[PDB]
Amino acid sequence: NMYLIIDEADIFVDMLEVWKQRRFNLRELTSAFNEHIPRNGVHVIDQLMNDVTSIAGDLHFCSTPAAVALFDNSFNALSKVGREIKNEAARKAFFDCIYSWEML
Amino acid sequence: FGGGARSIMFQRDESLMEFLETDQVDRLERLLEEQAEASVDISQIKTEQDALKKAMKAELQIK
Amino acid sequence: MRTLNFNGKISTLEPLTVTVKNAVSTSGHRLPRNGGFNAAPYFPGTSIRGTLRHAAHKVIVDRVGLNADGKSPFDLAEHFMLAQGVDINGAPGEINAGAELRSKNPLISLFGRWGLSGKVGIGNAIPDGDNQWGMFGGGPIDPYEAFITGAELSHRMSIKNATDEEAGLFISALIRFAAEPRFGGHANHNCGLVEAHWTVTTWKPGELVPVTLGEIVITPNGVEITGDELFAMVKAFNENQSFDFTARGH
Amino acid sequence: MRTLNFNGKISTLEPLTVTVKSGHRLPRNGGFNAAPYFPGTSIRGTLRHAAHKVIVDRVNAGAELRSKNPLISLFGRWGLSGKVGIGNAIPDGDNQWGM
Amino acid sequence: DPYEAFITGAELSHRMSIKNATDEEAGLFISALIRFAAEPRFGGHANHNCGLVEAHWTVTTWKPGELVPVTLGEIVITPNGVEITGDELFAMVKAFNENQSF
Repeated sequence: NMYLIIDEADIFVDMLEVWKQRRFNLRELTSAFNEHIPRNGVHVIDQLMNDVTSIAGDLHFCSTPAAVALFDNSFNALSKVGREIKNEAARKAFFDCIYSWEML
Repeated sequence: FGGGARSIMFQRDESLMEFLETDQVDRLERLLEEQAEASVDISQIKTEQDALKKAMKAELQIK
Repeated sequence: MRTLNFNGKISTLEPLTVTVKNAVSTSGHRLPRNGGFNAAPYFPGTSIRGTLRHAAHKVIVDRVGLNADGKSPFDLAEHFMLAQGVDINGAPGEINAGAELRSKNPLISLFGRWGLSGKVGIGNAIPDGDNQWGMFGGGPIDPYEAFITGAELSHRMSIKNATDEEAGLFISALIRFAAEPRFGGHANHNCGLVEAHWTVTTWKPGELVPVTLGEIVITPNGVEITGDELFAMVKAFNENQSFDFTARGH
Repeated sequence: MRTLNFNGKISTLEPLTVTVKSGHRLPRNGGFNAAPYFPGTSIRGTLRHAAHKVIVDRVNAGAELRSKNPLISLFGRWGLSGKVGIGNAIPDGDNQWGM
Repeated sequence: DPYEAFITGAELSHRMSIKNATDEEAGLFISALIRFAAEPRFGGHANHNCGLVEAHWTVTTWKPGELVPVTLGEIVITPNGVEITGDELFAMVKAFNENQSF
């Protein structure tokens, strides 16, 4: 029916990057698996959550080499935690979630 | 392991009140009150320090 | 000059509990567990150490004597320094004065302070068997975890390089503590009164086997000190008149 | 100043039930298959009520209060420490407990 | 529903203590026990008649530093009455009763 006139299209395609964002909230994953919880691993999940707060600081997004390095290290230590979930179905769900995040 | 807390002996067991002199009792009361005041002051200043740490550079470290 | 090791057991006549901030959780007062959440509870050595340190301090002030007014000659600074090892009043010069300070103040040598290593080390008591711990304090009242009546708890201390007077002071502290042999908290509910015994064994370095100097048994019906060596230690501490507890440093 | 210990026995003339406040089972002395025990909380409450009845019939530096009020001296409030401590009553021999 | 309870005639070991007890407050404790002897009821189930029990209790003090305690006496609470022995305990009660310093 209608037309779309995007004024400031440079700002549009620049702001796509802010909207090209899917965030893996480690607190959300912590809360999600409260029954298949390898609680021994929780420290790691908190420790990484601390490091993010140290690196991310007050920013909603940061692409510094520190940020990508922490991304990789966090996901490797979460694959570490992956071999701690007891329920095999839950273990596979967690593994597939982290694998999807990795390919994304 | 370890843990626990050092505590004021004099508020745990009270037989020591019969050992201490009145001047020393006043000293103990002053100690307790002044440590409560120092505790609240240090709690406030450490909360401020923690908030500043959460805020985030060399100038910040100097501060 | 000897190294003394006390090895023995504590039969808790009443449940034994301790409220450690790290151990206690939102569930309630849980004993520290000696590992993960599913390890064996242990009674921390900190509680016994505080109790026996205060026993030592009380016997020290009692032997010092009480004036007609009923007060001890010591000041608040000396009391805090003896009991909690805190320099209330507030190094290379203390490098050699440490030995003399230990000589004139048996208690501060026995239980250390900031910078001065304590000769006595009081460890963690641990149950012998299993399922010797439960939940007590029913009432809305948060129940606390504790050991059970009759629970056999394996305890061990070690005084390193104890002179006759240091070990005499420690045995005197044990004697005094045997009056009200109570550990931990929840004095209300009488949780903490125990009945313990230790084998005192010394080990002259170089020897292949230690020699048992005797036995110290604490029961609600009395205290049995067997072995003349322990009595000699006690008599050495008691008869000594060369202690100056009005000392401090840093 | 004297520290007093009251050590002895309780003889039961009729079945003593407690924890009225899955099924109603007595407090267990550790685990689930050990002996049961009588809660000291109930005993201390009874002693508190008895002391209240007796006083009613008769009628850090803050320690003068315990010199002023023997009742709060013996048992004590949340702030002040209580002088008295009421252990539990443990069965001596086996059985002595039934459904 | 059915309950679990100690059978009649059961004997239970019990220990209490008063920390650094003074004459007056320990006299109050003895008076509380004496008054409890009139209605020696523990626990609940009062409608069920639970609580009726008797006890005998050696009271022993221990001056710190001595190797043994001294047996001040014993207190026996039974439905037949109250029985107390030892001059110390009677002196303590006689000290508590006329205490106008409360």
